[PDB]
Amino acid sequence: MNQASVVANQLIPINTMLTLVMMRSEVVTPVGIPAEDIPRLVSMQVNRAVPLGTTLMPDMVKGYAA
Repeated sequence: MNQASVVANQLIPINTMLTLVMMRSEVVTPVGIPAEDIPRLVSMQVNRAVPLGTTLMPDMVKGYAA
């Protein structure tokens, strides 16, 4: 298994605008937002709290479509 997902590098509070320090790339299951999309996620808002080590999923990011 090779596909990496975006994983929270810190707790991300509800309604926070994402910054690069908050997002790492990890091979996790289930698969979330592809790691290659990190640059596109900067300044987008999360619609819930994302604990440290949580996989970022498309439904957690306001305005995200792929």
